[PDB]
Amino acid sequence: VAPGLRLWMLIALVGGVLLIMIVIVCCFMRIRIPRTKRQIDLIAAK
Amino acid sequence: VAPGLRLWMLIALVGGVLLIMIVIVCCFMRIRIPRTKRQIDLIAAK
Amino acid sequence: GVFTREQLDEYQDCTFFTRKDIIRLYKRFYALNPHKVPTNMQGNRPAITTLTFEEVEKMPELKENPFKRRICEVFSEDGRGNLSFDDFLDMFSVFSEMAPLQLKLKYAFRIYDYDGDELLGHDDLSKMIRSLTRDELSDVEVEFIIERIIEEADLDGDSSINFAEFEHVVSRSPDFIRTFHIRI
Amino acid sequence: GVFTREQLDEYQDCTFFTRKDIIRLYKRFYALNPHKVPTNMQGNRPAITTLTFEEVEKMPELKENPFKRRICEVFSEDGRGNLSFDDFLDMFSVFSEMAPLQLKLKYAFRIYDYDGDELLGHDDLSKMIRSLTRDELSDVEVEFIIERIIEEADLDGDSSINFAEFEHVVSRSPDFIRTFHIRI
Amino acid sequence: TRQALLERIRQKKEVIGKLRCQAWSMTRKRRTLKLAQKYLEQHESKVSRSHLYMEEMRKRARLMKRSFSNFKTYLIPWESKIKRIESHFGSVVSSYFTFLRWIVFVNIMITLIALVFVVLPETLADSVANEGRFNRTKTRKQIPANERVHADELAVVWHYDGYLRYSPLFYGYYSDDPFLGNKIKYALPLAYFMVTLTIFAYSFFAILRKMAANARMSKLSGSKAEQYIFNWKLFTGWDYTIGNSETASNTVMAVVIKLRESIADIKKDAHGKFRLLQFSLRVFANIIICAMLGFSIYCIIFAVQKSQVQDDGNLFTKNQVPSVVSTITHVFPMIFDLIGKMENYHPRTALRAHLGRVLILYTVNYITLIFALFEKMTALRDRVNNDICWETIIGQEIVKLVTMDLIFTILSILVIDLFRGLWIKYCSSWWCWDIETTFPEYGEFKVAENVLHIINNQGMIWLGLFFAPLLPAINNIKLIILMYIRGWAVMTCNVPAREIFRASRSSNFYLGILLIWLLLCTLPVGFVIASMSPSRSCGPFARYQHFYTVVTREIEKRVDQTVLSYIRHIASPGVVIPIILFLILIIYFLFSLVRGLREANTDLQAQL
Amino acid sequence: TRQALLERIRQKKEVIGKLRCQAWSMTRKRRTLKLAQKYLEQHESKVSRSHLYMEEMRKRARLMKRSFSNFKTYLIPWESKIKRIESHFGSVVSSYFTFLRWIVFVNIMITLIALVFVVLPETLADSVANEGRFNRTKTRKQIPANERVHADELAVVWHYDGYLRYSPLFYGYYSDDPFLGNKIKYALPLAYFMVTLTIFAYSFFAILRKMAANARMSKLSGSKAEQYIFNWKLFTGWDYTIGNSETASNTVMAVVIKLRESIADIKKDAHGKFRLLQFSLRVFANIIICAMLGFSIYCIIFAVQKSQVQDDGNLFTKNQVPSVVSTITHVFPMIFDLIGKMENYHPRTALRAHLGRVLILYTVNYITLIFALFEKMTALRDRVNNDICWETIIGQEIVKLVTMDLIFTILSILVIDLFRGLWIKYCSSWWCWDIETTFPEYGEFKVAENVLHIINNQGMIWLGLFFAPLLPAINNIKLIILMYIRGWAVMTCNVPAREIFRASRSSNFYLGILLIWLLLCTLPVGFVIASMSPSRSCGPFARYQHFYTVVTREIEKRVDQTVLSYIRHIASPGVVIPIILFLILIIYFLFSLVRGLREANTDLQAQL
Ligand SMILES: CC(C)CCC[C@@H](C)[C@H]1CC[C@H]2[C@@H]3CC=C4C[C@@H](O)CC[C@]4(C)[C@H]3CC[C@]12C
Ligand SMILES: CC(C)CCC[C@@H](C)[C@H]1CC[C@H]2[C@@H]3CC=C4C[C@@H](O)CC[C@]4(C)[C@H]3CC[C@]12C
Ligand SMILES: *[C@@H]1O[C@H](CO)[C@@H](O)[C@H](O)[C@H]1NC(C)=O
Ligand SMILES: *[C@@H]1O[C@H](CO)[C@@H](O)[C@H](O)[C@H]1NC(C)=O
Ligand SMILES: CCCCCCCCCCCC
Ligand SMILES: CCCCCCCCCCCC
Ligand SMILES: [Ca+2]
Ligand SMILES: [Ca+2]
Ligand SMILES: [Ca+2]
Ligand SMILES: [Ca+2]
Ligand SMILES: [Ca+2]
Ligand SMILES: [Ca+2]
Repeated sequence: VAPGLRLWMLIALVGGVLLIMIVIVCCFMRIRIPRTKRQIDLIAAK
Repeated sequence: VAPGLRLWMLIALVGGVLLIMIVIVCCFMRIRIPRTKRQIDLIAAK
Repeated sequence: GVFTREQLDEYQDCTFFTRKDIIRLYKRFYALNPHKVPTNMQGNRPAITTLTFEEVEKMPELKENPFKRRICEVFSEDGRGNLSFDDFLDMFSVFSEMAPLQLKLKYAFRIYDYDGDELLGHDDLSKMIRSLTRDELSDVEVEFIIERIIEEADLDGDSSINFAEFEHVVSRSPDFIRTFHIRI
Repeated sequence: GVFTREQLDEYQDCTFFTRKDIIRLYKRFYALNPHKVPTNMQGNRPAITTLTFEEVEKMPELKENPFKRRICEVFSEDGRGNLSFDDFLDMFSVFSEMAPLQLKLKYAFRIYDYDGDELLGHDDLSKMIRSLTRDELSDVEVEFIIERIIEEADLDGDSSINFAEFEHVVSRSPDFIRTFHIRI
Repeated sequence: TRQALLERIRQKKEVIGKLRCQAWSMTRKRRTLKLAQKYLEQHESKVSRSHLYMEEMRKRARLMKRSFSNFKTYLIPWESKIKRIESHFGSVVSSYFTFLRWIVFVNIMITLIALVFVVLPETLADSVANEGRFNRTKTRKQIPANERVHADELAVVWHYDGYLRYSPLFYGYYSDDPFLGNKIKYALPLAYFMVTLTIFAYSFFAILRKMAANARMSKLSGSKAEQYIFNWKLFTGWDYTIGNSETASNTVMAVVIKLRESIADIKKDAHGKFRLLQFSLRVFANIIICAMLGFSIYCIIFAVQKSQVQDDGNLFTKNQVPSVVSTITHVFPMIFDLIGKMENYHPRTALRAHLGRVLILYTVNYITLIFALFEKMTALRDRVNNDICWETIIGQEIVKLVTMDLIFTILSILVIDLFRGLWIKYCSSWWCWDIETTFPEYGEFKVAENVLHIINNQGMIWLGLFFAPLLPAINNIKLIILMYIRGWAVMTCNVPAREIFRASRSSNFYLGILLIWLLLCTLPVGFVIASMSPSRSCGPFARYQHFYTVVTREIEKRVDQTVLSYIRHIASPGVVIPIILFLILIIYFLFSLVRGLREANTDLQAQL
Repeated sequence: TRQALLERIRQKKEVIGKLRCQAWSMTRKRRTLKLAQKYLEQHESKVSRSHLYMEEMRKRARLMKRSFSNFKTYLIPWESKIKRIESHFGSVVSSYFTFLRWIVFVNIMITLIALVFVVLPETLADSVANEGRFNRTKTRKQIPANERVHADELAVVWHYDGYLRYSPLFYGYYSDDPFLGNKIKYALPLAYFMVTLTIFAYSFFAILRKMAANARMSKLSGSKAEQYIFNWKLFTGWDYTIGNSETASNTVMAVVIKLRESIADIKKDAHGKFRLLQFSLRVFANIIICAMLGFSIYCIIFAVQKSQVQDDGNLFTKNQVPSVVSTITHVFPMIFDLIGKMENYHPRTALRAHLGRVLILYTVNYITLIFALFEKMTALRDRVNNDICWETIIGQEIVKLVTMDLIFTILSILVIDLFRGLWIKYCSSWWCWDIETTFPEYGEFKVAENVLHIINNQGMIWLGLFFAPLLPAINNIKLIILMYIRGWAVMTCNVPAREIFRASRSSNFYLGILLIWLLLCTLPVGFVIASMSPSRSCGPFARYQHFYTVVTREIEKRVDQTVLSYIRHIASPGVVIPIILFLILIIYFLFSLVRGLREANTDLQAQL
């Protein structure tokens, strides 16, 4: 509605629900970005 | 001379010279009033 | 009600574990082998339920320890090759953070020797070095290490370290309590 | 000018005594026997001027000491039965209040033994007890005392006290420096 | 008879107590327990009624303690998470998480202390406020209708103005009424002052108790330690917590390197070298560090000075003091690390120097910010003079600083750990240089830097809790978010360090830094309480000329004037200075005792 | 080359320095000295000019130190007297005389400090005083012609009135002129204040230096001592100083008794006994001691209060406060001793209890007298208000107290030692009971009581030297008289004690008591300087509203006002209290460290 008195609530709500979904999703999976030294050595050799 | 204004100087001077004589005399002799335990035992036995 | 009130009472007096810790340890023991661990163990059942050394060594806590076999042997009962629930409890209560420094020192000394003559000789120290290092040191390197260890940690000139000398030396290290610890 | 500048310089470097103390000690040494002590002693004369043990023991400082003979023997030179001016200076500089605790401990240990084997055995301690006490203790009493002394002041189980153990034991007594002191 | 009974009871009690701390088998322990129980049962009919009552009370106390412990272990959170972090990364990384959990517990206790006696009674009084109290507190508990329209503007809210300024979070919200109401007679200003003092007292007590438990009851024998290099690097060379294969291999390599370097150092024992280039680099680095410290001081002072407006002249520039300080707090350390590359030496002393520089920077920024804030508030109060509320303003600055610090910590975690790790993973094949095998790498957990972050935040909380009663309540949420995000970052993005060192290798190192920070933070609160005068239009102390007057006015109401005049004279400077001299003298005596004991121990070790 | 030369120089220097402390023969020492000298001569042409200059300067410093020591040993008195006392009575009796000689030296140094900068410049200015200065100082340096007739009356003189009141001995004699005169420009009030501060600073420094020399440099290894009963009672069982036959026999008997009682105690090891009569006697004695302490307080307060006159109303009653306090100080100890007979136990703890009671009595009398004197001066100043000179009055009270203390000490020495000894010698044959073989005896030297007398007198001197600049100058004569009379009394009347014990068996016991007394005496001087206001008609501080104003007025004349206002805020109570807390915290840390070191040492001793 309002550009300076209502837009920020909408943006904050969108960000909050997106962050809640991201946190819930990331609480059910076990990402491991780095690779082990064995994989690094294998890549370097090849 | 004076009873309350000069007698005390005379008494103090007499005492001072007497004390000086006593100190000088007692600085030239080696009085030892107590007696040894051997003398005490000898007196007690006799 | 896997354990009665008196069983948990005795466990709490003997060990450093509360009822929740005892239940969690029992759950882990059952998970190690559901078939060999009876669900109901009221009475003298814990003293008679045993698991093989390999099965206990399969757990993640002891999987990567170089001295896993030594720990299992030290904390086992008179039976050889078998570990009971009571021995399991004793092992994971000794390693706890609530255990005192003296108990940890005693059991660390008992672990670090192999023959079992209450003395840390040249052979035992060499075995420990080749186990911890994974044979990544030269023979001269290793021998120099045991030479230093024996010469700087001996008071009777016996070329062997007794329990008293071991405690006096390694109880002043600030990293023994931090390292000699297994969370469970 | 009994002593030259260099003689007093050497005396001050070696001992804890200033020129006034050296002069006073020389005066006392001359007073011990005017005939045997030359008035002029420039050069090597102090090393060759000697007095008998009894004459030195006649002085009031050492007259009532039970260990006067032991002190004279310990501080004497290779000559037996004779004490020189240099040995006299060494003796009365060791006993001074300016001497350090280590020197006093070394010379006290050297005094307290009799055979001269750097060890305080049962016989030496018994002799010291019968000298200090003046044979006013029963044989059982004396033996009990040496038993206590040897058992509570021995680390190698040799039944004898070496210099290191003697120093470690009696250097923590607050009355050693206070007592082991002769003013002159 | 009686003596034998006492000896038997003492022996049984000692055996039962020591049963757990004994290196015995379980069967032997159970046999000893049954034997002791049977002996006690036999000896029960040996003593009189008083001994039986004493034994019964002791047994009841022991049983109640055991039951309380059993209940307490059900309320300890983050055990599986800390266990996983320990097993994957080691027992030195998890020390930070255990420290953070203890800090969370302490902050929760402080929150309860400040919430039971201050926030809750005031809120209850507000709920039942009559016409008189409503009229008396409208000027401080109701937002004016002129400003109420602008209560939410993404800038009024972000600056804790509007509805937040008239909330129980700030000092100016509380009323001046001596009594909350009838049938209760609760003194709110006295509760405020006593709660502020009690929070600091409890913080001191908790830190000291933790230090004593960690040192006196655990490592009291560690004093006067020497040599034992190979013994300490071999007998304590394996972390039993580690349960990962890669971490185990890293530990094996680290212990091999440690032994090899120790032997290499002990072999040659030759140290001869002098290069002018290295000395020039070292002095240049130590000079640019001081230049950057001065630049940080100048930036903090400039940022505080530029925020010279109290009215809503502008807000995109007034918020530059939280964005600047936080920036330094989060950006200067890494730059320091880079400078540490120029000064190449032993990694342990390099870490110690880095910690010293970071601590000096933090303390300098703290002092500069405190001085600038106090000077600005004094100048603004003098210029404006109803009267402004400087306590609410200071609380707002502290709260904004804490919020910006949390935001910057989240941003730094996202950038350094997540995005850098993804960039390394997906861009190491075709980069100009091999980033994976070069300086960039994936990232290591900086235990000391993060612990210093925690200590700095706690110092801010301690400093600002007098002006903002609900600051610890917000800090609880901040600490929980910090714990969760740090756990996720270390688990997902970081790799185990190839060789991790310690600044002091002591349990009470970070606790000692925390105690020093607590003293540093209680200095300005004490100055404010003793010297500054409360505002006349806000807060609970608006009726007094001093903050402590609420306490003295009650002390003087129960103590005679003559004895009061007699006790006031002990506070004289000429009596206080000899007390300082006496304390210095006993400190010197204890230091001489410590030096003598150390010398005696060294001499005994050398001789034997 | 250079390293070898440095090693050779260091070895030669170490050998030459350690040559004296080596248990070598004289011939070996001389041979080593000649070898070292030859080696140094050979190595002279090995180094450059800088090393030669350094060696030359070191040699010059050593030679000058040796020459200064040689000159210094010619100015040490009372060596033959102390040697005779040591040889006749032992090395524990002569400790009092060595302590007294050191106290005399310290008092002489204090006298020189207070005489070079205060008394001498003022006297020189008075000698050359012009008409203006004479007019300005007539009211304080000239006795009025009304009172000049009564200047000597055996009561005006005995009370230090008349000519003594207008003498450099008292505070009111000194003038208010900021400068003594032309071409000198000597500030007398500043010199007065700085000399008063410097005397206390030097006293602290001297006591601490003596303590460090006695403990740190001599008995640093005595810490953490245990058992060694027979070793300590046999290897240190003979006093080498003793050179008398009777004293030697007494020492032999004492060592025999010591060994016998030690063995008897170690044999039975049985302690079972409970008599109601002994407990009743002990509690009764401990009650009458407290009753006598309260009676002493009441007597001191009554004596001070009765001296409520400032004009010459009467003088035979005004002099009752020096005659009462001294009486207690000299009569209560012996009564205490008699009470110690009722409380029969271990002689060592009996001596310790007696020392504790005497110290408590002395401190209580000190505090009561100070409080009563200050209250009386305040009341008199309020009643009388040119203005009176309370500083001169306080100085007069202190000087009269010291003089009466000396008189009472002389009387007690004459009565207890001389007359009692003569009575025993000439009246033991036909007395009712054998006094020679009973409690009366001849008399033993009380080392602790006499040392406490010395410490109490020195405390009075420290307290009263601000109001009486020439108090230490008189105390020098008092101490010399005391030394001579005590030596004569111990030589002529006393007999060696059959068995003499020590309260603490520590070198720094009496020095520690002296330091505690110095702090206790600097408390009220500090209060006077910080709080009380100078008189407007006497002294050098009559132009200021405070005693310290002469210092601050000069500090403010060289320091800007802004920085001054900034530094004054550190003196705030809210900043001072955290400093006290920090000092208490570091004291706690050092105490915990000491306890841990002691526990570790005990555990190591028990294990090995
Ligand atoms: C650790 C906890 C218990 C500390 C809480 C702070 C304490 C010291 C504070 C909070 C509430 C306060 C009380 C609140 C109300 C009253 C009634 C008033 O007529 C007298 C003071 C009195 C009795 C206060 C005394 C101090 C007090 C008890
Ligand atoms: C241990 C000794 C040296 C301490 C003696 C006290 C010292 C601190 C006192 C005594 C004499 C004093 C000086 C006397 C005269 C002057 C001249 C005046 O225009 C400025 C102060 C000055 C320079 C004084 C400074 C302080 C002073 C030096
Ligand atoms: C509250 O204050 C207002 C001020 O105008 C007054 O009119 C009203 O009567 C007051 N009501 C009360 C006393 O609660
Ligand atoms: C001293 O003071 C007197 C006071 O009457 C005065 O008459 C005289 O002139 C003064 N002389 C000086 C200034 O020395
Ligand atoms: C990983 C364990 C999660 C369960 C514990 C959650 C507790 C969160 C709040 C803790 C502080 C009150
Ligand atoms: C017995 C020795 C007498 C010689 C020394 C006398 C010195 C008296 C004055 C000492 C203080 C200045
Ligand atoms: Ca073995
Ligand atoms: Ca061994
Ligand atoms: Ca022998
Ligand atoms: Ca031996
Ligand atoms: Ca943070
Ligand atoms: Ca006296």
